[PDB]
Amino acid sequence: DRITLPPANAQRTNMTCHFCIVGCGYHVYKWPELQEGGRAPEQNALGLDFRKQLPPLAVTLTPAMTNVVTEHNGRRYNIMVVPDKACVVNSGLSSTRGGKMASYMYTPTGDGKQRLKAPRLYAADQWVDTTWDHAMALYAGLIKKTLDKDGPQGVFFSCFDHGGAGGGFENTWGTGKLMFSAIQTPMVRIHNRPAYNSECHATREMGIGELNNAYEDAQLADVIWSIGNNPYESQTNYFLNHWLPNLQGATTSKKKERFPNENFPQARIIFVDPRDTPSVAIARHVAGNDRVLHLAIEPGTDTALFNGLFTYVVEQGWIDKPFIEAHTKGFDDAVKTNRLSLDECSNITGVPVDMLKRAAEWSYKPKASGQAPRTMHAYEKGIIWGNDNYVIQSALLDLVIATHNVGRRGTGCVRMGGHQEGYTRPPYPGDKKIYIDQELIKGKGRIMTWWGCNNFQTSNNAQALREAILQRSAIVKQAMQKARGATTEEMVDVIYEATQNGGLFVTSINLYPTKLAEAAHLMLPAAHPGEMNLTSMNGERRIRLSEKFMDPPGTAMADCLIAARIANALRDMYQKDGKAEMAAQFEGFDWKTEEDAFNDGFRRAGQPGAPAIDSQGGSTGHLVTYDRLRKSGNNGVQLPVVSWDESKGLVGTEMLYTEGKFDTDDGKAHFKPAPWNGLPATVQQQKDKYRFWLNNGRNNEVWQTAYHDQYNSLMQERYPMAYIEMNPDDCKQLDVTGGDIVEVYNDFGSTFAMVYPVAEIKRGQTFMLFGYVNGIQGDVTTDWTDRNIIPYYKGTWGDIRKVGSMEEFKRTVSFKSRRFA
Amino acid sequence: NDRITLPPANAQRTNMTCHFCIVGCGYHVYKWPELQEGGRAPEQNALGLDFRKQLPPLAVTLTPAMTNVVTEHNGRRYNIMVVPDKACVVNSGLSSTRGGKMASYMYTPTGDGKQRLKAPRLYAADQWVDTTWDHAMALYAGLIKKTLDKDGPQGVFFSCFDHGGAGGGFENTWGTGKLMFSAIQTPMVRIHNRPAYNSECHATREMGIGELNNAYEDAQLADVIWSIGNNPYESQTNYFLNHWLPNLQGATTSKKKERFPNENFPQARIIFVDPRETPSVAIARHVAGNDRVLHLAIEPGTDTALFNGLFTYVVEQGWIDKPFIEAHTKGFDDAVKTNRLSLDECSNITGVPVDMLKRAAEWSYKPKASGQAPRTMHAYEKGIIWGNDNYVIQSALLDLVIATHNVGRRGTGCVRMGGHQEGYTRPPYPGDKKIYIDQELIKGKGRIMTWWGCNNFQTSNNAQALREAILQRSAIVKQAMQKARGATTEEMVDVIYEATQNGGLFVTSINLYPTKLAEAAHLMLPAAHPGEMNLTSMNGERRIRLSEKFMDPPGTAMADCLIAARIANALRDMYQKDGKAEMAAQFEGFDWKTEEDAFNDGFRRAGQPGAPAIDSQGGSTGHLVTYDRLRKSGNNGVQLPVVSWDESKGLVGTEMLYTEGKFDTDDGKAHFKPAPWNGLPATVQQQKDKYRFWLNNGRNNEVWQTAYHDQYNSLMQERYPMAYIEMNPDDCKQLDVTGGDIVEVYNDFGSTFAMVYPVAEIKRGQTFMLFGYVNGIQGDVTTDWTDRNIIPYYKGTWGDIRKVGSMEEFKRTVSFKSRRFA
Amino acid sequence: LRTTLQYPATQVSVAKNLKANEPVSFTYPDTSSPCVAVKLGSPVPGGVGPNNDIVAYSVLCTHMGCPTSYDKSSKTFKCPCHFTEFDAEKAGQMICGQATENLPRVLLRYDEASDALTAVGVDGLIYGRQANVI
Amino acid sequence: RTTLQYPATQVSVAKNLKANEPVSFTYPDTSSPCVAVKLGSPVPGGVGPNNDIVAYSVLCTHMGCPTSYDKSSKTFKCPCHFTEFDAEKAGQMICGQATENLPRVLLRYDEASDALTAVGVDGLIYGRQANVI
Ligand SMILES: Nc1nc2c(c(=O)[nH]1)N[C@H]1C(S)=C(S)[C@@H](COP(=O)(O)OP(=O)(O)OC[C@H]3O[C@@H](n4cnc5c(=O)[nH]c(N)nc54)[C@H](O)[C@@H]3O)O[C@H]1N2
Ligand SMILES: Nc1nc2c(c(=O)[nH]1)N[C@H]1C(S)=C(S)[C@@H](COP(=O)(O)OP(=O)(O)OC[C@H]3O[C@@H](n4cnc5c(=O)[nH]c(N)nc54)[C@H](O)[C@@H]3O)O[C@H]1N2
Ligand code: F3S
Ligand code: F3S
Ligand code: FES
Ligand code: FES
Ligand SMILES: [Mo+4]
Ligand SMILES: [Mo+4]
Repeated sequence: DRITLPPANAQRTNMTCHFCIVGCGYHVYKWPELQEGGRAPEQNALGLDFRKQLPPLAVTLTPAMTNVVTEHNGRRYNIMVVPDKACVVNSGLSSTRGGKMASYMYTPTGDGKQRLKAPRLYAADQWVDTTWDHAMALYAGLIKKTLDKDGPQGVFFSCFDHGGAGGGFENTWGTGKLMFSAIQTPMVRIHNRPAYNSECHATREMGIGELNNAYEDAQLADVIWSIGNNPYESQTNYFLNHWLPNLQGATTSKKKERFPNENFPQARIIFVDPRDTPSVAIARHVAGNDRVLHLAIEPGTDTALFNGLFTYVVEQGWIDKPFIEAHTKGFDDAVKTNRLSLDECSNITGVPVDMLKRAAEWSYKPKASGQAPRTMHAYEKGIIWGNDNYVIQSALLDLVIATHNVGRRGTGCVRMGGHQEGYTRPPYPGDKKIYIDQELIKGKGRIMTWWGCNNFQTSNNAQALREAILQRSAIVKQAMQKARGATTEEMVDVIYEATQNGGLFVTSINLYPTKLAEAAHLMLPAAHPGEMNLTSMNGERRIRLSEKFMDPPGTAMADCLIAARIANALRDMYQKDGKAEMAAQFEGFDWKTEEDAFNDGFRRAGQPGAPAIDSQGGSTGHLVTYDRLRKSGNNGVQLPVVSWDESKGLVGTEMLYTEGKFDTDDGKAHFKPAPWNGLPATVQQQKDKYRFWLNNGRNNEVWQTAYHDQYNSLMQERYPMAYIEMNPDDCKQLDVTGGDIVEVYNDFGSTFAMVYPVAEIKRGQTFMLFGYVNGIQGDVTTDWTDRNIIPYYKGTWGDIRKVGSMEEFKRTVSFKSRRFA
Repeated sequence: NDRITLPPANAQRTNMTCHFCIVGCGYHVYKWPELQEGGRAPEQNALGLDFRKQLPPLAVTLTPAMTNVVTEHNGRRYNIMVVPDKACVVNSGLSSTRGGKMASYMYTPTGDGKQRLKAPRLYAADQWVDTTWDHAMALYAGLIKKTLDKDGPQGVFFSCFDHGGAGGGFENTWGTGKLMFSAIQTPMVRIHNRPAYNSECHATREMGIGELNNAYEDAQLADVIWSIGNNPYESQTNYFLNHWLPNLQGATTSKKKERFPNENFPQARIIFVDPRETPSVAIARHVAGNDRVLHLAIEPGTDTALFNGLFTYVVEQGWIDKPFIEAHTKGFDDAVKTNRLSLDECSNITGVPVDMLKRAAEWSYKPKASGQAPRTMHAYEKGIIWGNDNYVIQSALLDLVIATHNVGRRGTGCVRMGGHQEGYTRPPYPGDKKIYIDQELIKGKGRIMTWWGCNNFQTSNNAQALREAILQRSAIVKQAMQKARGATTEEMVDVIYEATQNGGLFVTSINLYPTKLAEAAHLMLPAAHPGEMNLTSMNGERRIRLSEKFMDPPGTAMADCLIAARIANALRDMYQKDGKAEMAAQFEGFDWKTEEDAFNDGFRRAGQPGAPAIDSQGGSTGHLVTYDRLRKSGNNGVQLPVVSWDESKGLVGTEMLYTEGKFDTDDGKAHFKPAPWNGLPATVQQQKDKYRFWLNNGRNNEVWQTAYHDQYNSLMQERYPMAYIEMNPDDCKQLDVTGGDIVEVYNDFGSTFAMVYPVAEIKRGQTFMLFGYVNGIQGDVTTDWTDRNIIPYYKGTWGDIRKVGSMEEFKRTVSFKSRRFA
Repeated sequence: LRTTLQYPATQVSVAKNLKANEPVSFTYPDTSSPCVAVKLGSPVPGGVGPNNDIVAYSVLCTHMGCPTSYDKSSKTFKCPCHFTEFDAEKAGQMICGQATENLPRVLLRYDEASDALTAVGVDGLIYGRQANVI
Repeated sequence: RTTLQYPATQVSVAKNLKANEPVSFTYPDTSSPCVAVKLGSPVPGGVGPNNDIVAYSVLCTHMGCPTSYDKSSKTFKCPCHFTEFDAEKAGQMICGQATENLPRVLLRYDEASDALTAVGVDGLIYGRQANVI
């Protein structure tokens, strides 16, 4: 069909992608419904000539990138959400996820039709609408009763701590202030992990923050490692816009101009991943087989790999002895504790000795001109959710520090990231490590709030969680429905009494009902970026403002303002009861807009008279304002900000550690021991009992829990059910083929998937889409966690049983190769 | 959207009866390729209309909601346009707001039908997943077999439609009925709208008068129309609009006079018996004038007293047909004695003034100046069918009709107005016990319960108690199933059955959509609606039509009769595998490939040589009807019973029943019955004694039923985001509520919630709440009370009302203006 | 080609000439399309002018095209043919009746510099036409 | 009017197509490259006596690079950012960066003449405001 072009004078605002870490820059064009731009280039806002065919690469523009929104005043506007060609992050690229933004904006008839737009209450064994005031009276009423009788230990949360949509500096501050400073509860987990902890404890403790470089570094590297990472699918436009140009030779002249006395061989790439992925396939396509190494490790053997590599580089002297001497502690000890021969490393990991030696030679042997290769070490959930998070990072960082691959351009040892980041919160208010799902399963807590997450789909050991929460919720449902004519006070009492008899009151604060609606008693409508202003940063710390351009559905609210509403409701109740001390805990939420939360949190960190604030913006965050970010555009500024003035704008920081001052007591990077212990017993027990490694993770097309995707007809046609990639010989043995349904099960749970034969999958290994709306992978993940309560989500084994042939999947779903050749 | 794609001159056109109400308005479906369009010139589009200039008023019913673009299984996209048939005698080109949405409610992947069931769904491991048809059948047949083997049919429960139109019809009631009654042979069956296997019209049928005994033309020929417990502008819209209003306007006077040259015809008049003043009353007064309309605004539940007072009076005045009584009735003298009630006592009970009672009788029953009795058509619906003792009210009403000879004469009738269309063909119900199914389920009976084309979570009486029990029992099964690991079908059947021995219940739903039932169900099967399948049904004058297939169903969705065949064949195969030949034979006779096969097996076999016992609204001449013959008849179809068929005359049917005074009884006479006046039932009176407001309930013109399609329609959801309750303004002031506040409505039976809708004409201490809705379920406050045949008094409940608060968004976005026209 | 109709810009009057709840009849976007504008006296959704209270509509009923009457007192349009009513204060929402579309809204520009009210488009499809602009 | 005026462009006759040997053509103008192929086994929107002839725009719906037709896998592959589309599933994106399936060229198959004619497009071709410029 056809597209309505933006008029030359259409309104244009800046929007960062809602979704992944990379934080691609976009423009939103908004104009009245019945107006349209001309085809001539100066008569539309795109500046493109639609009077004749456009050349390739000229535009990213499909109908899915357009919509028509209806504002609260009833006025209808065209919108068009398209990538910004001048943004340095993406240079005009759009992934398939961010490309759907316009479709996932709220409209009454489109993909956002089922957005929450009113408070919802489960009462009298049914979902109904309720008023905001009533919702707040019930929720604040229960929180007050709980604080008064049980203390904060009775009030539980699982809340986002991320950036982008359903996070960001405003939102993490508002929620954090509410949970930690006002309620003061320690009973808080994070959207992606079941305790209040870091993904990167070991690296941070060693002195190296996990976002320590620029995306430009990937362009300057001689070698890139991708460790536990599938970046074409999970950090698409970083891979496309920065990594692949390096592999293609497009950045060679830049390297040579920066470093006139240094050789730059063709760039090479090394993947550490048990599974062969789309990312490996494309790297081989672009660079050739001889420039790519896939270290197809046995699951969970990363620590053995890095200790072998570290041992080898030290034996070869392919280290930076002056750097070690001047800027590190603990090297000699780590050499002893982490000793592992290449033979033993090979035997454990399954990687041939020759491939281990080649990886080390490409990465760490000095170049002919004398300098060490610039090797950027990138890692994500294959080790963060790997076999003992803390230990793997200890082992990896040891190898990086010894080879001076932090602080030089074209280097880094960095997370690839998941969501964007946008953390500003008060300190966590205890010193205990608390496994929240286990406490809920054991019957603790009076009230649980899921806030911008859906652990029904995403917890580890998820089936046990669902079973418990459904049971405890039903106790409350049964008690509430016996009420007749109950006032708020009476109903709060009924609920509290049920929670003394095993019940749990459950609230969800979300864009959509989700699966949580099967258990929740109360749901509150939130707003996403574009319905609200929002700040957050990408995987090179580049902070941008996403600008409001439309209204939220109904009475949906920015999460920081929901937090303020709850706090003010609690304050008012305490004031009414003459409890001045408790009322004072709830001060400081006089917020009318999300910029008020940015001012109160991010911009107050480290300032005179401010309380303790842990912020990714640091003490110079006050230099950032929305107006200054707006002026910076979608290029924003890399944090930390160094300076601001009118003439220069915001000026930031490209790379960390360039002078070798690390984030430790003595300014030195600290080596750590990395013991190799095998798989944890809980995991090994499943592996001993069951046949298949149940690897799990991302698909390029699907975003997270498919909260928008579940409503997208193209998405549902392609992926009607979660899929499991399986080795063809394994499939033959089980008499399955593409589009059959299997049950996947072990001691922890059972789930279901559509079979997806993939040639490159190893016998006895599988890969299932995580987090989905039709067949939840997490049911088979174990309860095992590392010392800081980080789950080994990637570490579980199970059996597979044929259910049968799903005719419609066979007729409608492609089971062709997603790995490009 | 400021434009419509016209159907090309040569677009495909099929016939479709409205999916929804009884009236069964005729429509055409135009279907053509997506990228083609008709021309504006009248001979270049299929409508024959001139779009080169503004069309005059009344020329067309055509909006964007009456169009869509569908995608077939082969991927080809087609424009569709679903518009009323100007030449259909039922509607004469009228479309209600409900049927006008049909094109919008056809399945598309991106539109209002996006969430249609299109695959079997299984709740296992504490989650909804897809499953295969074969696996769903192995589980479902597995559990039914196990239950039959160990407990017998008494373990196997159903609540199934028995109606016509969408989610019903002659093919579908036959398929389901053969399965439940001939194959499974379970008596544990209720109907979509009542909790036992019973008739809405036992008393009338026993007295010899089938409840659809006239033609819609009779409403045009009447002197007087009574609308009893009925809101026809809202609930039978185009019958009211196309037949009643023309009579009140004087458009049919010449027809009356030409048919009956020696008979006076005064201006037509209309009498409503309804505690509540409705939009129908408002419109009648607008059209005819106040002086032609009587609103008998009876006290709730006093119908029987009203009709006994009227009967007493007409007999005392001699405004009866003594020769008809003598020749064609039994029991008159006894009824005069048992039903005696003076006008004063009638007035005291009903609250209706004596002068209005006398006026109603004089308009209706006093002979005209030319000598003949008035032709008074008595129409009734759920205000008495769900009234205070269904059996007794009909006894009282029919007595008045029979004595005044207001059946069998043109312009008369004592008829249901109907709800859904009708389309019943089934084997006899297989026991002789009256079984209150919801009560049995609540008490813990049954192993497996299937909801089939209904949603009793929204529509049962005493619905809260039902939900509470079904959620509880379903959760027992969930808990047990989720402990399984690697269970084969046989193993999981065992796990489930053992949970049902421990209080559990396995729950299946066969439906277009998940519905609220998804909160309890373990298995959901996807069905198809008219247009994705062929379907037959009749309207409220027995006019049978064929609705033609024109598109594919979504995914693997199936016609209900074919789902029944799939189940039967799965059970037959299991029994055959286990060498149980007798049990396998119970499941024979479902070798069906198309829905016409079910029409042939059921409707067309009734009364035929070698056929089993079949209870069919088509009767023994149903075999004369075929799909090809119906197609030739068009949207005018034929009124049942069919009299004859030949090529030259087509199907010939029957306009009015009882025109020779041969009634459906042992002796061919209509039988008078006693009608005791007993007051409100005690269960109801107990709530009235404790609580302030009458909780009347029923239909809204815009909303269809449980809003299974409407809940996905943005215009519907904007207008009615929550169920509303009509309340008297002085009552609102006292409770400090206004339009768009949320209240809780409650009594001993339950609690629910609604948005307040002040309405001037609502009486103090009375209210009216939308029934069946997706946001605030009215039925929570209805009692368990039923009449002798287990018919609920759904209109009989009292409760209190408590303010929750002001819902600001409702105040900003929802009109609380008068729905009653002036 | 282009996705939008070419609507005329039709002057209605100037805002200060309209009296509260006294409707103005006009045709738009052609002489076969009767419309009403009214200054409602209190702000509403799509309302223009200094008090955000001036609205306009097509008066042809969206059921079968009978011209509706404007009830100044209830701020409603009422169809005499099959008794549909539409709420002028809720962007043409059907209160009750047999239509399947709200009453089409005539989009008004209010120009503070001149005080002019100009009709410039229609939201919704007017009865009896294939497109709003014939 | 709501519809574009698409040309009717002759491609070839069905019996001249060999199984899995693609034919290149332009439609609906010379700047719009397309491929038609007789797949040899029935599929979706397949025409001809064996319901197996399909056609597509070959411009990638991500950013317009021309895709190559892999005759062996019956897929279209984009070399720019690695999207692939299934010719046997009406252009379904198997994996990649696009937000629209590959546009299908609608083919009339005329038994009386054996002709295959391109008569419309389902989906919007890359790089244009409407399929017909
Ligand atoms: N398309 C898309 N992109 C996303 C997301 C999404 O939902 N969709 N989610 C975002 C989020 S929140 C995150 S956290 C990231 C995740 O980004 P990634 O971590 O890149 O993705 P995953 O698929 O979770 O896992 C990465 C790889 O870990 C490998 N792996 C498994 N076990 C091991 C092991 O023991 N050792 C090692 N070395 N590798 C192993 C798997 O084979 C897999 O290829 O993606 C983000 N980007
Ligand atoms: N718009 C619309 N039309 C529908 C339906 C729908 O959902 N939407 N549903 C269809 C169905 S299945 C049905 S069964 C019918 C229902 O058609 P109706 O029975 O006409 O509609 P109801 O609103 O249920 O009730 C009719 C009237 O009964 C009155 N009533 C209440 N109590 C009493 C009483 O004690 N005595 C008397 N005499 N009257 C009383 C109420 O005031 C109400 O006006 O409508 C059908 N048509
Ligand atoms: S478009 Fe969005 S999903 Fe990631 S690759 Fe770019 S931020
Ligand atoms: S359009 Fe349909 S809802 Fe009834 S009034 Fe006519 S059958
Ligand atoms: S033409 Fe207006 S209600 Fe029918
Ligand atoms: S242009 Fe084809 S994948 Fe980007
Ligand atoms: Mo993550
Ligand atoms: Mo009914």
